[PDB]
Amino acid sequence: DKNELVQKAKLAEQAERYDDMAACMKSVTEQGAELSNEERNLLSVAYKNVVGARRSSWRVVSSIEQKTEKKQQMAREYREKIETELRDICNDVLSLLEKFLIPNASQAESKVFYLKMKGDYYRYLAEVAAGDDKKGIVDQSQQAYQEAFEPTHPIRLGLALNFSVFYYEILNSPEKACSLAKTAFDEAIAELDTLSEESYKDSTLIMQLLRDNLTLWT
Amino acid sequence: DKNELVQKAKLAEQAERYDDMAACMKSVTEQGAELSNEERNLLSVAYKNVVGARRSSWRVVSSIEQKTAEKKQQMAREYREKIETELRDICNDVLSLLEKFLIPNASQAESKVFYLKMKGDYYRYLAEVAKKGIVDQSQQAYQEAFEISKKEMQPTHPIRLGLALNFSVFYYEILNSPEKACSLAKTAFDEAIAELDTLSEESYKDSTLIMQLLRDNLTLWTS
Amino acid sequence: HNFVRKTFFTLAFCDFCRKLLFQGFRCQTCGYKFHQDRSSSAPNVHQRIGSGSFGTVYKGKWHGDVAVKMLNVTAPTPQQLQAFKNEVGVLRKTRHVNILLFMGYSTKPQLAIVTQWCEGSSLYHHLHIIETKFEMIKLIDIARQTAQGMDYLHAKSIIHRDLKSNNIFLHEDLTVKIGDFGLATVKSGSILWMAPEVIRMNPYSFQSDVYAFGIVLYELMTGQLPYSNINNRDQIIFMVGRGYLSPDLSKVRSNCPKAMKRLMAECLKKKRDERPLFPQILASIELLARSLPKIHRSASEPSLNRAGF
Ligand SMILES: [Zn+2]
Ligand SMILES: [Zn+2]
Repeated sequence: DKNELVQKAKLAEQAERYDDMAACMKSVTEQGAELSNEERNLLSVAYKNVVGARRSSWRVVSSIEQKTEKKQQMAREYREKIETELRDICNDVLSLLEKFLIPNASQAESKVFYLKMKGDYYRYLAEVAAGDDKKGIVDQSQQAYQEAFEPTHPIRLGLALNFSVFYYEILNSPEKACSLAKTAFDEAIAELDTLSEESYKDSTLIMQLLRDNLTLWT
Repeated sequence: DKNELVQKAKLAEQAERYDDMAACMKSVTEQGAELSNEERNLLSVAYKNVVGARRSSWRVVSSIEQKTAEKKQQMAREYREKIETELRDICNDVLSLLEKFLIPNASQAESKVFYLKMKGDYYRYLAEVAKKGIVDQSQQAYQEAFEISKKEMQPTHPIRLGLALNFSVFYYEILNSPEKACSLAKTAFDEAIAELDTLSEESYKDSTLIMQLLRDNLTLWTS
Repeated sequence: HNFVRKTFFTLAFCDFCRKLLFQGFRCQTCGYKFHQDRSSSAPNVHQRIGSGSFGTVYKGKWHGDVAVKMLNVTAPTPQQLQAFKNEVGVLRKTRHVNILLFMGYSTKPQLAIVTQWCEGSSLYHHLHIIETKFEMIKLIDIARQTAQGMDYLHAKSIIHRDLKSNNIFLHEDLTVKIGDFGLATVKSGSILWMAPEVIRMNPYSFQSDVYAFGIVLYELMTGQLPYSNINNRDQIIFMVGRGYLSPDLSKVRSNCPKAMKRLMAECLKKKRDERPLFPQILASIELLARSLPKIHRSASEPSLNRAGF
């Protein structure tokens, strides 16, 4: 089936039916076999933007909560509605990559990539959480990111970008975030040279997003 | 009660969460009352996007399904049939609301124009994918909407313009008879232009907006 | 303009400021979206020919189909020779799918370039010798592969100095690649691609290559050089600079996407600072490339300004 399930996923992206792409695509990982370097990107793109639809909507309804009056109750229960769907899909990808993918990539640097995902998905729960869960979740998130270390490679910069923004948005510690982001940015721009075969098409963007995120935090 | 159901809809819209918005508005129709023009509007935009994400998706699938082995081909078609099946269901749903709760109570003059138009549009999408005498069923729904609207609304009214626009593209896209599309579009453009001497201050936008879309369509058929 | 709220599930940019946009708006008739704070994440990723531009061009030959062109007026002084050796010391290193391979330098004085030519015409030929009729999606594709080449040149800070439609070459619709890159040492032919700012007299700006690329999109969309009936270059050249004249956006074919007309229009911005950079252009072209399959052959009734301000 494996050629097929990846086939449906490849279509489902073009159809922009990302929800159905995730439902299919994780059927590949539940084979228990290792993902190809292609399958990994298809899995990550499905779940990210499937959650993306929930994150942006959660931001909007929460914004119009804050701007709000008996309708507040309807808004609050709806925020909890979108929060549970977010929380529930996020637990899924966590359970998947904990249950299967991380223990089955040994010394493929997908071993980094799957830890970075574990960080990101706890990070998304740390946006949803309140004071109680937040620390219990955030501890688990930082263990993932802080372990996610092996140099211009998109992933290493991608971790550094994503991980530095974790420190800024959730720990609210700009010293760490600036420290990381500037450090990682220099180790990119002083070096480059890989770019064409690296597919600079990716790594320059993350390198730029470091520069302008720093420009936001500075 | 609809102050509640309708708040969820207004909330779901800006939450960009249309699949949920269309279900709550359906229960707004379950009250069987004449919808106020705002909750009437929400209902139309809810189901417009809920098909739109799927109909436009169906176009990409049927575009990739052009290309030529069997495994890829039958999956491409099988996937197309699924998205087509989804489109067929939500289409027949809205028509049931129209048939059973809106049209039978569209007492106000414009109200029945809006619902009959929508009965046109939704049959249009269904015949677009579908044996499909539904083309004629949309033709009837538009012709009813046009027959009434020709008398009971101002040639600059946005629904009359918007009806004319949808109906003209029906003649084009579904019947491939562009002279008929030219006829409708040219009339409706010229008639509203002849009425530009008065506009309601919001219709001012929507009318001129729709008119500009109508003038665009004229070009692609006229060139 | 009319607007809807939209989550962008793909790499996309905010037209007001060219920064990444995850969440916000789309102009439902135009794609343009207002810049309406949060830190960014990592996105998802998945024989003679003539005097030439500024070097006399020859269909030279050596192992590997390498054509040749020669210096024009700039003398082979050691300072300029060293600068050429340094520029070659970039171009002879860089290889990229949309760039023609710089193979080496002619060792003799009066420097000359050895570089591959791939069969299939110059883009000048398909435009102005024929106007070869082909599917519009391939027009987007040509714009994509040229843009994705220029994106690497800019990703390497190679500025083209004098980009023209003639120096773009098609592998018989297999691909397009860029010639005439770099080699600014020899600069100072014919000129409609000079940016107005440069013809007001660092004219080889990083963003000047943008404007020249803009002129190429006009030719693709219109089948002709700009200024179809005001053809006296020396008459128009100064006044296209002085603020009178810019290419007629109405001459584009009626079936082009509105957004491509829009892309050209922003590309042709006279004031340099916010002529869009090529990563954003690439994203815009990447949106068009799949938008054209999506968009209907005729328009319809939109949701009426439903979620604007
Ligand atoms: Zn607009
Ligand atoms: Zn922006």
